Amino acid sequence: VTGKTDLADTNFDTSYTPKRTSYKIYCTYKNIHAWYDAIKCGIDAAVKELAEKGVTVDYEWYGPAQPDAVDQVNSIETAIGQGWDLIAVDVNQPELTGEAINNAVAKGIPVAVFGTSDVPNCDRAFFVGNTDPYGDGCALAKAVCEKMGGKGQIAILAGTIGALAHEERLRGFKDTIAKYPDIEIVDEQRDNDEVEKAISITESWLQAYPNLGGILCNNMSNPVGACQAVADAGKSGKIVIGGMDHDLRALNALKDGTLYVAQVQNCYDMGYKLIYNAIKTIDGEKVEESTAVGSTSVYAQDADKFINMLY
Repeated sequence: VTGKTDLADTNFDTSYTPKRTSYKIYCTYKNIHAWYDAIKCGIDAAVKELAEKGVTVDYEWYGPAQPDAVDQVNSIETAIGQGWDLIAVDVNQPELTGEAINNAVAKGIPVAVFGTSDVPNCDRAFFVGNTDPYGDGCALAKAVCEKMGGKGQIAILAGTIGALAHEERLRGFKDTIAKYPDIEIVDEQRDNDEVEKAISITESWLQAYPNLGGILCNNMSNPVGACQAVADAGKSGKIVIGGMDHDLRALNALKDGTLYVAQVQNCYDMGYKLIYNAIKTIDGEKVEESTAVGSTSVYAQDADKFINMLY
């Protein structure tokens, strides 16, 4: 990912003059994944604009190879004493990280939260990100259920056990499917955000459920794997697949018909607006406490537009 989408705000006020000429921001996010590359695009755009105004923003971009709730706490505690003006967090475990945030705030360092979900019950100054993973799950599930004519069998790739946004999307899937009583959810399995596991899960489902009619995929990786397995079995377009996020393989699968709908989030503004609001916070200025970046459903007719803008 090198650009943004049409979701990004075109009317965001950046006229405020920062009360310093230099700022240092430590970013710590749940785990390495291509998804975060789309946020980093917004960060790098804000730093450029602020460099033209004689303002130098330096930042570190840290995430572990695999998610580790304690590592995230440790990353916050250790950054406190390293001379950062603000700590930006994409959250692993809200309760554990909340307390780590409060410790950083108590010791004089403001904290921003960004990305997939907010920690509203902690002393973070502001949030920029998706305020509604449940709704994203509902959007995908409604689209797939309606495309299936409100009847048939759906299987659910459910991602990583206990991951907040995965679990909220999954709750949205099920609450929505419940509104179509002629649809049966035959199974749900945890791919753990691994493409190969999503492939193997889907392969098993194609054997076990000859009548499978739809698959819902709650993270950026599992639509890739569902589409690959469905295409390899010759079932592209005959099983209705809906998934999260913007992997180029998923967006290309929209064009070829294997994927029906992708739910793309405004990752760019998560990073772009994080920087500008961080500065207002470091300076003591007020800023919107919760900025919702938004998301939208992308079908085949919008695939090329999103591919071109993101890649």
